[PDB]
Amino acid sequence: KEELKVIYGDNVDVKHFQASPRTPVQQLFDSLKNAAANKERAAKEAAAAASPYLAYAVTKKQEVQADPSNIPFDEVLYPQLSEELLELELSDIREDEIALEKA
Amino acid sequence: KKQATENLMKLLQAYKDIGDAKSEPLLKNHNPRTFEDRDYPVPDFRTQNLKAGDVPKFFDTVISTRASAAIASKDKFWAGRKTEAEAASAKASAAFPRVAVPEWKKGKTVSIENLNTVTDKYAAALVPKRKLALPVLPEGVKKAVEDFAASVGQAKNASEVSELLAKSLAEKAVVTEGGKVVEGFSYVSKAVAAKVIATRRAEVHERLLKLWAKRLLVSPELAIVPLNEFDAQLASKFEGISPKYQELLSAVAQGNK
Amino acid sequence: LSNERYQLLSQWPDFTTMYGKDFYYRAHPEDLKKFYDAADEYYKLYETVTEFDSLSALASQVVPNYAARRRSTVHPAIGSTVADGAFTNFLLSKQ
Repeated sequence: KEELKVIYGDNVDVKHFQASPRTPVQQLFDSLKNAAANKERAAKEAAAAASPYLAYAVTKKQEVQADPSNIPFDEVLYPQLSEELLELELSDIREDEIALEKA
Repeated sequence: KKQATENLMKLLQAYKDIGDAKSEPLLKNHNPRTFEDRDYPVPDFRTQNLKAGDVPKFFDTVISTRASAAIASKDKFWAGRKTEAEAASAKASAAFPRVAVPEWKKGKTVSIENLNTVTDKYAAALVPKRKLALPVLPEGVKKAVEDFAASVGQAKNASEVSELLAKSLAEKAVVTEGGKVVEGFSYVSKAVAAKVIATRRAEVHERLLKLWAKRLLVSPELAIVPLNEFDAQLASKFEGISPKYQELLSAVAQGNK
Repeated sequence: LSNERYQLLSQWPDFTTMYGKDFYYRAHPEDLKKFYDAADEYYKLYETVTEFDSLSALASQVVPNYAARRRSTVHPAIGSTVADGAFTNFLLSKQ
């Protein structure tokens, strides 16, 4: 909810994204619909920073953050860990199915 | 403190390259299910002389004892791995990069073209080591197709044509390790993984519904004993089962007349 | 002097090269919590060695004791060696 409330509002409807998480395409198209407001916020904050250092730091952070290729996807970064995190829940469901086939 | 940090980093590198020499999965050894003994002789509750309310405490004692044994087996594994990587963190390389801090000499002052490059070294660590090349559509290409859609008079669906092009590029977004494309790298996303979990979960839940459908079609009296209060009725011998629901189960079983 | 401490905080090995989940899950849980404590400690040391607005109030604790040592009843520049040499001249001359 804290990760999504900056995009989808305050009535973020967290159940819909818990059940069905966002595809990487929807992560792209949700990084692209606030990029104008993000760049205007970064310009209004780099103008009002107390240092040219801090102004360069906030414009560099927005330069490396607004790029949608820089979203860290754990499924791309660590494939084996993501499939093991899948099998951690598939194994619990398999234990329930083994109990139901024993019954 | 710097030596302790360097020792800890040599220890983490030792952990990684002796976890990759065995090539083992990452979550295999942090999961205490993998250290759980599945083939233990599984104590029979009927040979322990329980009273009525004493059977779920017996089940809780057996389950928690076996879980504590699994956790202790996990801990003994990690004590063995800790000594195995303490033996390899000693004979190491210890050529790590240093923390980028701005250049400040003794009498001199720092320049902003060095603070800015250490900020660039900080923001260069915010890119991921392997990323999807998600193609953002530039304005110069979405407009070069938007005026083309405006040439044939379909300019009101021209934004639709542009976003369909952007989505069609986004679905086949290829991965990028260091600028170069890892060809043939296949990944399974998080939405696809949760869809797989949802379908497998729904099929096991309908097997639960089918199980209880048979057991309540044949003997529908079972609905009067609630599921949380079921093995609170049990005992070791059948004559020790608590008679709270026994008479009602016998009288509901004879039907509606 | 803060420069000579900051020079040995410039020689600290980069621990943000080991923040990935490759090093998380291969590593012992206690050694990982120790590694995260070591990174937190470096951030504490680096936040406090670059607080340079505190040196101007640290210097005001060396000033009053030094100024009271110079505010001497004999001389501002007196020390033990000159006073010893004058004690030989006072003592080894007659009475």
